[PDB]
Amino acid sequence: EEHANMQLQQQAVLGLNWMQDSGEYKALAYQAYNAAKVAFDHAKVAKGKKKAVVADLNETMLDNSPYAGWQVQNNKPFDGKDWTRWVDARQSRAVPGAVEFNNYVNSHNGKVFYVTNRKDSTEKSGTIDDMKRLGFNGVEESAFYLKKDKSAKAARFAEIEKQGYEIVLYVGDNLDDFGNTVYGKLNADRRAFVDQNQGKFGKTFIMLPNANYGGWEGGLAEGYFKKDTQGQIKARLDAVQAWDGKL
Amino acid sequence: EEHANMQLQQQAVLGLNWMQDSGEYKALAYQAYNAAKVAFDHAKVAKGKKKAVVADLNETMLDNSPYAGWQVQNNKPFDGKDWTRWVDARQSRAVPGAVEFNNYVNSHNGKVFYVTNRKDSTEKSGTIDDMKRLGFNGVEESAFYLKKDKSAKAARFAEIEKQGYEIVLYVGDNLDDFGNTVYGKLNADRRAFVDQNQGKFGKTFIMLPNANYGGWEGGLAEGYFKKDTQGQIKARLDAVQAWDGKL
Ligand SMILES: Nc1ncnc2c1ncn2[C@@H]1O[C@H](COP(=O)(O)O)[C@@H](O)[C@H]1O
Ligand SMILES: Nc1ncnc2c1ncn2[C@@H]1O[C@H](COP(=O)(O)O)[C@@H](O)[C@H]1O
Ligand SMILES: [Mg+2]
Ligand SMILES: [Mg+2]
Repeated sequence: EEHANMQLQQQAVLGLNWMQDSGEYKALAYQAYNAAKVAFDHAKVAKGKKKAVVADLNETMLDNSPYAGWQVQNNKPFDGKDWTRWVDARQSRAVPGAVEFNNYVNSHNGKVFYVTNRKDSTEKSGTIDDMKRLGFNGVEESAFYLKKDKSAKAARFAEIEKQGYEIVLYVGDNLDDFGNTVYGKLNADRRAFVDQNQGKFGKTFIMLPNANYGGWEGGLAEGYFKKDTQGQIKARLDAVQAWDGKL
Repeated sequence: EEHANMQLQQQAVLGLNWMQDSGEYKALAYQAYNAAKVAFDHAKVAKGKKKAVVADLNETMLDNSPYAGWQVQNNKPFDGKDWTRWVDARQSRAVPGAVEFNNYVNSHNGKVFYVTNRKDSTEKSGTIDDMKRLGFNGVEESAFYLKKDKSAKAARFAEIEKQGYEIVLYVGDNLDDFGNTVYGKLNADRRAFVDQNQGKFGKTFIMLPNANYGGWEGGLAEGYFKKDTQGQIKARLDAVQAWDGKL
């Protein structure tokens, strides 16, 4: 139903306004990247290791909010085929602070590797073109670990380590950017992971804000991503914790 | 129109799910408070000054998300009279990391002052009761600078300084928690303020995420808060930046 598609996408509007328009969102991005630089400068690695930083791309270093805007305007639930066209459109923006941090790491005895679920086979060319245009240094193909057969990222982290790197910090907007332990899990387990790692945030796990999509969306209900539009609407509304209006 | 009230509040749903349910939101809160502790420990003040930390309350140290949930369920635009009842309900929660940071400052030669737009005359009793219950130390009345006649906060910051304190850092979810220079201004000016202070974030200005309300909402359009429901809906949708769907 077009009506359901409309309601589902309307639910994203206020968070999208916040991400696209607010100074507060920018401040959170700068806060993250300022903290990331401190962590990078402090980091020491094992003898014989090279210093690596692992960075997510979407909503961490690259800003895809215009795709979300298109979803709102056209009542379009997420579809990977539309996403591929968005990537090919080569209109990605940079998250504030990301280029400066990236280029600083790469010029100060580190290497940023991009571990991202943009698709290696169909989305790599647009990604690399946009990143060059946006001012990122170090965007030769070998810096990229785009999605091949698995959305979970831990195996790609391991590939980087096998190449003689020690990963000194991770940057992401999704907890699945820090490992696999809550991949595909519901939000209670994901909150628990965060509590179990409280001291790492702003140090070795650097968070960017994303109120629009992610593992937390699937985390709203068992089988969320396989539900139809009406089911996803219901899952979102059922997750709401509300005051009963009483004292 | 009930229909417009419904649409307006539906637009908050996804961001509310993110704030209420996601581990990512918790991680951002921990990141902020971890950074705040580092900044506090590093801070040195002028000879003869006492160390103060200024903290916002709502969506910085106190979590009022159930009020937002009630808005969604009842199609209720924000109303200060409803807000006062929410405060009186004494069901506020704590933002993750806030109590620990607060109590650490207060036991390590600092004092946290709460500069907040909860209302001094009608909302103070519930605020203090909730904070005691939530585990905050240092919540005697004199630690509080609740709203009296002005929503802008700079004058209250000045009161704190007049009492012999040097403010070493500010914690907030709203740029207006850092001063008055973009109070009542639109989002372009607010983004500019952030760019002009890029290096302060995560150091002397500590940001918490709030995708649900704030100065950025009013910042969406001239006279936003005076518009009717339909006008606010239009302002939000008009602010959306969308991909045109082309290459
Ligand atoms: N709104 C959305 N809902 C679900 N998946 C999305 C959405 N937007 C993007 N994606 C996918 O998630 C990936 C995230 O990539 P990254 O954050 O770099 O790992 C994208 O490349 C898309 O395949
Ligand atoms: N959704 C909302 N829209 C506008 N104002 C709000 C909303 N929720 C709360 N407020 C007001 O903003 C104040 C924020 O307080 P604080 O963040 O502590 O300065 C609250 O005490 C309310 O008076
Ligand atoms: Mg991402
Ligand atoms: Mg606040």
